[PDB]
Amino acid sequence: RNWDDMKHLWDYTFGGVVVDSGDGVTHICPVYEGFSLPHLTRRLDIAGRDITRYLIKLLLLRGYAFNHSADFETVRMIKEKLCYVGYNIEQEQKLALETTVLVESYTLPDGRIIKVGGERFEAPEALFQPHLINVEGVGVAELLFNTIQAADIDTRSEYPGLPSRLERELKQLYLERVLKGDVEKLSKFKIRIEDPPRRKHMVFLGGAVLADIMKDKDNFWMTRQEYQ
Amino acid sequence: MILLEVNNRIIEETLALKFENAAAGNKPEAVEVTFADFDGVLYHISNPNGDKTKVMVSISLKFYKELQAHGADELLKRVYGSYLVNPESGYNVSLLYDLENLPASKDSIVHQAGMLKRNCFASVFEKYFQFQEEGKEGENRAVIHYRDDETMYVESKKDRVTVVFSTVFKDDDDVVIGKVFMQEFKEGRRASHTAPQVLFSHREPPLELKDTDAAVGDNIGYITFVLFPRHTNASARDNTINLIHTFRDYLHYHIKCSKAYIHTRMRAKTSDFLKVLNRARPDA
Amino acid sequence: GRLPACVVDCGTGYTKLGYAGNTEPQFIIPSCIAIKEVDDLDFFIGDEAIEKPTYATKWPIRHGIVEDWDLMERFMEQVIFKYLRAEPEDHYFLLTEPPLNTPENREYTAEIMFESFNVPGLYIAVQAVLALAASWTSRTLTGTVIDSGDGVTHVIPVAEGYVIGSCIKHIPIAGRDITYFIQQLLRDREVGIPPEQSLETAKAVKERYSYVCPDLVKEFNKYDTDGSKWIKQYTGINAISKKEFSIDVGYERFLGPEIFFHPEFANPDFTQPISEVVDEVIQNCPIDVRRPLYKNIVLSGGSTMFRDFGRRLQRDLKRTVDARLKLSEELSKPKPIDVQVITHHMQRYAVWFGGSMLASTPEFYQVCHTKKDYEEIGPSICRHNPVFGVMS
Amino acid sequence: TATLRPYLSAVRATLQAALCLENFSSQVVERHNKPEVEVRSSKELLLQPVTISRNEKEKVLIEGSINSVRVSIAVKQADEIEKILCHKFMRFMMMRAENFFILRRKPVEGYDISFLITNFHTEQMYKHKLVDFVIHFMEEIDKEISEMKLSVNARARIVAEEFLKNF
Amino acid sequence: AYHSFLVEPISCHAWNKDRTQIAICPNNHEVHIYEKSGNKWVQVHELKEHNGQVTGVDWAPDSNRIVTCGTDRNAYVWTLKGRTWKPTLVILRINRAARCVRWAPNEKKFAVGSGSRVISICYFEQENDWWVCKHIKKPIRSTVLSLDWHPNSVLLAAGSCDFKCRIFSAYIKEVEERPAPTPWGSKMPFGELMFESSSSCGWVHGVCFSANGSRVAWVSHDSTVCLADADKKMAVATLASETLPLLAVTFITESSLVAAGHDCFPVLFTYDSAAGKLSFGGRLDVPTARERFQNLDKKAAGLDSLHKNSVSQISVLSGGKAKCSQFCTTGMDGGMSIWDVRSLESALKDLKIV
Amino acid sequence: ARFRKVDVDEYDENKFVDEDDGAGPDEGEVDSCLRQGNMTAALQAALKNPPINTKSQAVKDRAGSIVLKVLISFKANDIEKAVQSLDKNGVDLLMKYIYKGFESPSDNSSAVLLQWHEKALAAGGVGSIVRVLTARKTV
Amino acid sequence: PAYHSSLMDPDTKLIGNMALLPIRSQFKGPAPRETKDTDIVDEAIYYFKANVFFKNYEIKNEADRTLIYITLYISECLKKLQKCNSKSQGEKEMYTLGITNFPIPGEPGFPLNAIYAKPANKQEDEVMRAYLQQLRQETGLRLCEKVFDPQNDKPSKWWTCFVKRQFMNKSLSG
Repeated sequence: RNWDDMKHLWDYTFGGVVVDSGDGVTHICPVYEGFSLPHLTRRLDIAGRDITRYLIKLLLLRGYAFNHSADFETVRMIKEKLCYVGYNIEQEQKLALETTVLVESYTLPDGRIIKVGGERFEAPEALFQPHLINVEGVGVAELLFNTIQAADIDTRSEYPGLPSRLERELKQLYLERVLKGDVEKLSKFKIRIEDPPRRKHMVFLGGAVLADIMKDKDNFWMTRQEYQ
Repeated sequence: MILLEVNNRIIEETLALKFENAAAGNKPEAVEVTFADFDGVLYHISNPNGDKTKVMVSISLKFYKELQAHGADELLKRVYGSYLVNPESGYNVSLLYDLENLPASKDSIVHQAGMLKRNCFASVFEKYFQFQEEGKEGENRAVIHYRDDETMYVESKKDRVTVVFSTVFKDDDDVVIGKVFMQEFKEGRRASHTAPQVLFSHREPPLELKDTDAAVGDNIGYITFVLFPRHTNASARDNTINLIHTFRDYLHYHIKCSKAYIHTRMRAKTSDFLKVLNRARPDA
Repeated sequence: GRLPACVVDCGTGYTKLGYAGNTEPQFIIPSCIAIKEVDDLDFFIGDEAIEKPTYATKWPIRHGIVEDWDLMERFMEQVIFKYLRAEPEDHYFLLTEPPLNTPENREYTAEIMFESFNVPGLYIAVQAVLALAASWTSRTLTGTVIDSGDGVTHVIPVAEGYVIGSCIKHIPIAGRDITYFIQQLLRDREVGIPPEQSLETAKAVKERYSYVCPDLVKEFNKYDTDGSKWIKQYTGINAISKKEFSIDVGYERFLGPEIFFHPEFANPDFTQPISEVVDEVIQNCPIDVRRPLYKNIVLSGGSTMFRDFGRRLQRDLKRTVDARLKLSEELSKPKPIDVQVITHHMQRYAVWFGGSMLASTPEFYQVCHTKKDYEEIGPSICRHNPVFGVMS
Repeated sequence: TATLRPYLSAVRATLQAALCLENFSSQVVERHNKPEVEVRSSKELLLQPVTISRNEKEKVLIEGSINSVRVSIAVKQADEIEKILCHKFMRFMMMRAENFFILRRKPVEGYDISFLITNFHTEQMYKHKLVDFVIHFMEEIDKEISEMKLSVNARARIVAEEFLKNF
Repeated sequence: AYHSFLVEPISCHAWNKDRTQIAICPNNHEVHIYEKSGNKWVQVHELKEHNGQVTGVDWAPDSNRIVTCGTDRNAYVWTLKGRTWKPTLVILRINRAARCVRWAPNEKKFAVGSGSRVISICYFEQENDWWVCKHIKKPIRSTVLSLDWHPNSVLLAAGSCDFKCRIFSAYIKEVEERPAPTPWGSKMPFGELMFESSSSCGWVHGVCFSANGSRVAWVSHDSTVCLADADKKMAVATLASETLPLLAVTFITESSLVAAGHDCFPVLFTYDSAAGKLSFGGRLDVPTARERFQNLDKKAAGLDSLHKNSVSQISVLSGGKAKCSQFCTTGMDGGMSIWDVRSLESALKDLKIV
Repeated sequence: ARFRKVDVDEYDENKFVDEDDGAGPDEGEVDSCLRQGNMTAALQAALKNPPINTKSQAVKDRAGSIVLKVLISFKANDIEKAVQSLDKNGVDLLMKYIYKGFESPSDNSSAVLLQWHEKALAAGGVGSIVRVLTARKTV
Repeated sequence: PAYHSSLMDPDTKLIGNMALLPIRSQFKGPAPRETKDTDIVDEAIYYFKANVFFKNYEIKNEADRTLIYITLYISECLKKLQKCNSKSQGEKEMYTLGITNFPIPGEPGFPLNAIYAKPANKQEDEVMRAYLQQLRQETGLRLCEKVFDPQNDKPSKWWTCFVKRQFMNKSLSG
C-alpha cells in the first residue's frame, strides 16, 4: 500500500533536547547531543486528536451546536487557528470572564459564523491538565523535570502560546519540590523556537562521503549498514 | 388586559368542540386534557370508564379540608345544580355536562363552570356578608391557604369586610417593586369615595391580626382590605366577588409585567447605543 | 411539585402551547400582535390579533427560526397569563429552538423570564429531536427527519441526539407553494372563485381534501371513468356578498400534492425530488451514521399530513439508492441498504407532543437548570442543554 | 443645574491622556498580546491609578499604560429602587459585553461599572466621538434611571385605578 | 497636501532614495511595494514572509536592500532578484519580540530594536557567508523602541521603556575598524553608555539624531520633548508642550527639528544652543495662477488636523537630515503626510528652521 | 493545585521594577503668610520640596496633603490669576496634587476642587492632566 | 420523471430524426396496421396529463419523438377547438386545423430544433411529410370523442382548460 508510492522522488515528480509532536501520540526527546538514547523513552497518550476533541466538547458547551467526525477537520483547522497557551492560568482565566476582549469570530464553511470565548487558552491546555481528557499522564512540566533528573545528572545546565510558557517551567518544579530556597537566580535556562523542520543535514558534505555510497552498500553482502 | 381573567377560558373553547356535534349531525368523540390554573387549582376533563358520549370536568385543590365546611361543601351545587354530580377520588367538585342531555342555547353555563373557584369561594364570602350586611357582631374570621405559605384572612366585624394580606415574594428586589404599587394603590383613590380601601404594612401585620399566628419576616409582607356596605350587600354579592380573589394573581402579574416593560427601555437606550458604537469607525 | 410542567413549540406561522402529559398541545394560534401607532398593557395575540384593525399585525418568527426578542417577550406574557394560566415561579418550562441556534440567540431565551419571573428552570429543546415524538409508538434516537413546515422544507436529520450544522439543506417547497399550484391550475378551470377569498380556498383545499398518488399517469383515467366517485364540490362562502358557491374540486386534489416529488412540476422554482435530496444528505453524512439514517423516516409539522404520503417516499427513495448500489456490485459487492417511512400519529403538530411526555418526567428535572444556579454564573449557563432520553 | 456639569466638565477631557496607543507585543511572555493594565505583568507599565470623583456618590476611576486602558465609574445610586435597578441594568450591559469590545462582563473592584479601552478600539475606531460615548452615556443613563422612578410610580397607578371603578 | 490609503493603520515603513517605491505593512504579516507613474500608484511585488504582525522595516538608500522584521522574531531581506523580490531566513536570537529597524549610512549593518531586554545588531558576514548578529546586552530590561542612526554609520542611540534614552557605539571589527570619535564618547568598545537622560519619569517613543553629531532629540509618551547638545557641553535641556504627546521627529536641518504624532498634525521646532534650554515655535498645518490658487474656506471624517489618526513614523526624502525639502509621515488610518517642506516655508506666519 | 500556587515571576532577575528612591511644606511656614490679604501668590509657597525624596504615606498624608487646604478655603473669582503666575515647571505639580484630593473625597475632605482644574487648563495644557499619568514618583 | 414511449422495434426505419411507428386509424395511414390494442395515438391519450407540467423530458427513443409531435398537435385542438359550440362543429376544423401544412422539422416557423432536423435532402423529406399528416387528421377525430363527452356543448369542463399551459413552453402554433 505504501510502495505504490516512494517513487515520486526521482522522475515521477522530481528529477541535546528540543521538542516535536502533532496528533499521533506525543514523544519526549532523549538525545545525548547528536544521537538519541532510548534509555529515556516516555510518551503521552494525548495529542492533536485529543486537543481537537476536548476543544469540540468545549465548543458545544459554549452554545455552538456541533457534531464531530464530519466537521473534525473544520474544528481541527480551528485548533491551529488561534489556540494560544495561557502563561499564568489564574490571571488568564480571570481575564476571559471579567473581560470580553479575547473574543474572535471565524467564518466557518457553512456561512454561519460563530464567536469564540476564551477556550483558546483553555482547550489546548490538555498537557498541564491531563484530567481534562480522563488520562493519567503528567503534563509537560512534571514530564520535563522527571526526564532530566534520571541518570545524566552531570552537566544539566547544557502552537504560538508555549515558547514563553516553557520558560516558566524552569521553576514550577526546581523550587517547590527540589531547591526550596530563594537564591536560585543562577542556573540559567533558555527556550527558543526556530520552527523550521527536520530537513537538515541532507545535503551535508559531511554526509556526501559518510553516507554509504553504492559500491560498498551491498558489495560485502547485502548487510553493509546494519549498525548505527 | 389590566384586571385579570376569572372566567377560565381554558374550558370554553374545549368544551364547545364537544357540544357542537349535535348542531348539524355529527358523532360525539371522546377527549383527554388535564391542565391546571392559578392559586394551585387545576381542572381536568375526562370520560367515565370510556363513555365517549359523556364528558365530565373536575378539580384538584390542596387546601380542601380547610375550606370544606366553609359553606364550600354546602352550596357550590347551588350554581350547577343537577349538572353537579358525585365527586372523584384524588380530586373534589365534579361537574357533569352531557353531549346527549343538552339543554339548548344556554351559554349561561360555560361561564358558570369555568370559574369553579369563584362559586366555591363565594360561600366563605356570603357567610361573612350576613354578619355585616344583616347584622350580628362578635363572630370569627376565615382561614385561607391557597399556598403552603401565603395566606388571606377575613374579618367579620360590625359593618365592613376586609381581607388580610400576607403573601410573600422571592427575589429580594421583587419585594421592593411591590412598594411602588402598594403606594399607588391605597393613597390615591380617584375611582370613587365608594371604592373599598386597602391599608398596608410590611415586616409586620396590622393590629387587626398581630396577636395571632402568621408567617413573619423581613422579606414577608402583610396587607389590609375593606368592604363598605355598598360592596358587601346582596345586590353586589357578585360584582365585588366577580373580581376579588383575583388580587393574588392580580398583584404577581402586574408586579411582574412592569419587569418586562423595564426590559424594553433597556433595549431602546441600547438599540440607539450600539448604533452610536458603530458610528465611530472610518465608515459604518 | 405534584404539578405538571408547561411546554411551548412555536414556529414561523402558527404557535403551539400547552401543559404536560396531554394528547394534543392544548391550543395552537397565530403569533401576530400589535399596539397603537402605559402601552405594553394593550395588546392582543392569536385568534384575535388577526382581526384587530386598529392594531397592526407583525410576525416575530420570520426567516424560520426565532427573531425579534422584545416583541417576543410581550407574546410570552399572554401565553402564560389568560391562557395556560400558571404562576410561572411554580412551573418548569420548555422553549423550542430551530437548529443553528447560536449561543447568542440561546442567551436571549434563557434570560427575560429568568430575569423577569425568575421561573425555576428551563430546557431549550431542538426541533428534529422532539420530532421523534409519537414515532416511537409504532426504539431509537438516530434517523432522518423531514419537518418541512410552511415557509420551506427541512432536511433536519439525527446525530446521536444533536444538531448537524452541515448535513442539512433546504428546498423551496412549502405548504403554501403547493397552494399556489392548486389554486393556479384551478383558475383556468371552473370560474366563480372571488379573487379576494382565493387564498382562503387554497389554504382550505389543501387541508379538507388533497392527497398523494402512488403513480402519476396511473389513476389519471380511473379519475375520468369514475369521475363521480371522487370529484366533489367545495362548499365555500362568499365575502362581501356572503353568497355560497360550490365548485367541482377535482384533479388538483391529487394533481397538486404531487409537487412534493417533483417540486419543479408546478413552477420550476426547484430542481429535485425531495426523496432524492434526502439521499444527497444521507450519503454526504459520515458512513458510521449513514446506515441508521435510513431505517428512521419521520415527517411531523404543518405540511407533512397527507393520505398515502408516507408510503410513497420509501419506495421512491429506495429505487434510486438501489440503482446506485447496483453500480457497485460491478466490482465482483456491498450490503444493499434499506429505507423505511414512519407515519406514527400526532404527525399534524408533533414535537410538542413528544417533549411533553418526556418532560413530565423526573429526568427533565435533572438536566433542567435550577433558579439558584441561574443567579450564580448568570444566564449563559443555559447555552448548552444536555440531551436525555435513552439510558437516562 | 448648580453642578451636574463641572464634574462632567473635568472628566470630558481627563481621559484624553491615555487614549492614543498601538498593538503591543508581550514582554514577560510572548506573542500573546493583552491588556498590561489588566495584568500588570510589566510593573513599569502603569500610569499611577487615578480617580476624579465629583463628591462621593458618583466616583469614576481611570487607569492605563498602553494597549490597555481602565475606566471605572460608580452609578448615581440615588434611592432604594436605583440601588436595585443599577446592578440589574449593568447586568444587561454586562451580558452582551461580547458585542461591545469595551465593556467588562464584571465591573472592577467595588465600583458599579467598568470599561476597557484597548489598542484595537483606537484603530478601527477614531477617538473623538468614540471618547464622547462617555458624556452621551453618563448623562443619558441618568435620564433613563431617573425617569424609571416616574415610569414605575406612574405606571403602577393605572393598575390601581383600573381596579377601583369596577367595584 | 493630504492623502490616505486604507482604514487599518500602517505600523512602520521606509522610503527609497528614489521617490518611487515604498514598503508598508497594513496590520498584516506581509510588506507591500508600490510604483509611481503620473500620480498613479499600484501594488508592487507583495512581500509576504511574516507569521504574525510586522513592525521592523528600513530601506538602505544607495544599496537598494530592504530589511523586514516583526514581533515573532522575523528577519529576512527581500533584495531585487530578476524583478521579483525574494525572502531570506534569519533568526535574531530572541525569545520575545522585535519592534523597529534602521540600516545605517554605511548600509552594511542593520539594527532591529526590541523590548525583550535587548536591541540586537546583526550584520552580514562575507567571510562566513550566511548572516549573523551581535548583542549590546545590558543595560536594558524593557520594551525596546525604534533606533535611528547618527550621520556616522557607527554611533547610534534610541529610547525604550527605561524612560531615559541611551547611546551606544556600534562597532564591528570583522568588518570595520576604529570609527572616528565624537564628543559623545572618544571610546568605541562596541556598546558603551555614551550618554544617558535626565527624564527619570518619562518614557521614550521616538529618537532622531542631527545630521552632524551635536543635536539629539527624543520624545517619551508623557507629552514631553528632550534635547541634548553634545557640542554644547553635553547640556540636557527640556520644555514640555501644552498639547498631547507627539510620536515622531526628524532633524530638517543640521540644527532644526520637526515632528507630529497622535495629535495628527505637524509642529515645527528650532533651537538656540546659546541658552542651553529648549525652544519651540512650529505648529504647521492648513485648516501663473497656480502659485496662488487651491485655498478658500467653503462659504458658510471631520477633523481640524490634516490627519484623521495619530501618526507613528516620519521619514524624510531629499536631504533627509542635512537640508530637508520633502518629508513624509504615516499615521494609523488614511492619514499619510504629503507636503513639500518649502510649500510650507512659503506660507505660514512665523517660520524659523535651522 | 500544588506547585502552581508559588509565583517566581516576581523574582526574575530580568523582571523590572523602578528604583525605589527615598520634607515638604511646613504646617505653618506659609499658612500665616496666607491668613492676611494674600489670596493671589503666597499660596504658591506649597512647593518647597515635593514628596519625591522619601516614601511612606505619613509624609504624603501630611507634608504632602497640606496643600489640600489653601485652595479649599478659597472663593472662585480670583483663581485664574494665580495659575498664570506659574511656568512649565510649577503648573503641572499643582495638577498631580489636585488628583490627591480627588482620590480622597472624604465628603468634606474635598468638596469641589474642580475650579482650579478647569482653569488649570488654558495655561498648563491638555498635557498637564496627561503628564500626571507618566509619573513614577507621584505625590 | 415523465413517461416516454414503450414501443420501439427495429422495424421502425429511422426516418429523419424520429421513428415512423404506425397507428390504428381509418384515414390515410402510410404505416402498417398496428396489431396492438394501444397504438401511437392511444399512447398520447394515456399521457400528456403530466407532459405540460413536466419540464425535463429525456429523449430515449424516436417513438418518443413521434409521441412528442402528436402531444404538441393536441394544442391546436384548443386555439380553434376549445371555443367551439358542440362537438359536431369542431370536427370540420380537424381538416383545416390538421391539413394546414405545418412547419415540419426544418421550417422557418418551426420550434424544437434540438433533436429535430429535417432530412437535408428532398427524398426522405417530401415523403416524411406524408406520415406527418395522418396525425393532423386521425389524431384529431380519434381524439375529439375521448377528450369530450357524450354531452353536447361541453368540451369536458375540465380539459378544455389546459389551454394556458404548453409542453416545455414551446408554441407549436405561433
